[PDB]
Amino acid sequence: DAVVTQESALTTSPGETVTLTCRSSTGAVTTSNYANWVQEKPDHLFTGLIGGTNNRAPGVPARFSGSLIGDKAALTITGAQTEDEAIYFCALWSNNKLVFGGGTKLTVLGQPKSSPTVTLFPPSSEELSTAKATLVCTITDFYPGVVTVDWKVDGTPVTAGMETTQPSKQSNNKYMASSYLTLTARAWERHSSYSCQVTHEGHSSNKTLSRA
Amino acid sequence: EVQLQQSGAELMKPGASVKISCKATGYTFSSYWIEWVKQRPGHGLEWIGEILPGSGDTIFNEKFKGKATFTADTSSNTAYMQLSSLTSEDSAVYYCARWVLDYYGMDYWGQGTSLTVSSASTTPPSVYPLAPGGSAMVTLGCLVKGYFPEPVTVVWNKGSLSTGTHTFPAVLAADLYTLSSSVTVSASSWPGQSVTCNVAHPASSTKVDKKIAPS
Ligand SMILES: CN1CC[C@]23c4c5ccc(O)c4O[C@H]2[C@@H](O)C=C[C@H]3[C@H]1C5
Repeated sequence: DAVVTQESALTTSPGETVTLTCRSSTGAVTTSNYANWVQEKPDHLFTGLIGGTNNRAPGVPARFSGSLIGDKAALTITGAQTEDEAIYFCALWSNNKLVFGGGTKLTVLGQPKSSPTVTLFPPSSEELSTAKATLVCTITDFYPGVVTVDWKVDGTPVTAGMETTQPSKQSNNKYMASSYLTLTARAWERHSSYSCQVTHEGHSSNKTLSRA
Repeated sequence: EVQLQQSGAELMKPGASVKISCKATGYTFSSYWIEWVKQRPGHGLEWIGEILPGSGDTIFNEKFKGKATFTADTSSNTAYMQLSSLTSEDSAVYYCARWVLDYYGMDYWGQGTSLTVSSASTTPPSVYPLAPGGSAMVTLGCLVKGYFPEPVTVVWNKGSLSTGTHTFPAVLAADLYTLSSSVTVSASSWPGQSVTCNVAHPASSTKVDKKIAPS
């Protein structure tokens, strides 16, 4: 029951060469493991790319190639295309079992990086009436599509009752997402300043408001 | 034109049994092994097993020997995988994929089948208006909270407001879904004019129109 390891994430720009690896905990990957590389694009659309270490599937672009690098299997993508952004999984046949790697999320920068626009909404009077309070933090127009959100009440971090969505593409190709902080109305009344901070590419955009 | 088409999404209750199909076209179905794969968030990809339609021979990931059963029909060129005694751990997207011997790998994949094993009941959402804290633009929104199952639809001014709209993906909050939608309009159009979000939740057959009024 070998364990297959892959880089969790890599970022490249159009036209560049990027190399992904696939390692086995059992030992060096050999042609006997029939290394496979499959590609998953948005909306879980899978398609095979490489089989038997270096065989390229039908219709697959020539810029994709498989090989072995040292004791690991590798996938090389030359002249990367924006369309090559996806999650790449490798699979090895060992111990009569096909074992998949955890997949590498490949980001291909197909547009300028963009900091997010943050908007913070206070709880509606109608909701407070049910003894509930939900603050909504909308995050739009960011790229790449990866952000971390932190909430603070009067300067102190809060995570209870906090949920954040996965990012999704907007019509303009940038990304959006939202975060929620839900408390009881009574708890919402025990704090004054609420803050939603979104960190993207090492830069934090903050938005706050006061209950009263 | 090789293609593998799988059955649609499934919503099952714990203890039930589901049969997922995989229809092949564009090639000789009996001559190629068909792999079955499980994709569960936080669990990457697991190999369930495979079957060769021509011989009926199978190979299982021992971990799935008492959970899955493989069948195939060379008459209808369809492969099936049945999962028994369903539990929450069985919730995921299942794929069938063609293995080609001389290629030593999987080339074509089915689109995947989403299996949701739950005992939760249909629950309508609560809709609340989202107004600014009372710029050239102004963003308004609507909170659609506590519904099940997905999805819900949100339009603004009965569709009259389409540009500047952002309806976000839903997220789970204590076993129920929460979604929000926002619309950005010229600061001169609101409160000047009216902005209403129209929320619909087909499953519970609920519809709510909530006007966004200055706080
Ligand atoms: C993934 N799965 C595909 C089908 C099969 C197989 C493999 C490699 C080379 C083969 O020639 C071959 O044929 C069958 C079977 O005999 C033994 C293992 C299985 C496994 C790997």
